[PDB]
Amino acid sequence: KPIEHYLDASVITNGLSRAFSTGAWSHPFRKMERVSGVVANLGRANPLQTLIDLRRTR
RNA sequence: CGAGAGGUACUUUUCUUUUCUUUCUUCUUCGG
Repeated sequence: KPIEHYLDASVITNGLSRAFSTGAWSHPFRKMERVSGVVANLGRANPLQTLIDLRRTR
């Protein structure tokens, strides 16, 4: 059996896409209870909103 | 059809005369 059969390559991509879509990021001092409010959508009404959206600290 | 996000939305809402004192150092009252 080759080495490219047991290593699932999609289990990282399907986890990262779900974490980027749902916003539920991993807790720094836990395993379950994923926090919400890490990623956000950009506003495209004026270039000032997307400038202050890249300049936030929560 | 349910969840997650951001947004509109409580604005002053109770301060009282605004004329308040600095021209000061001024007889204690009764009877022996």
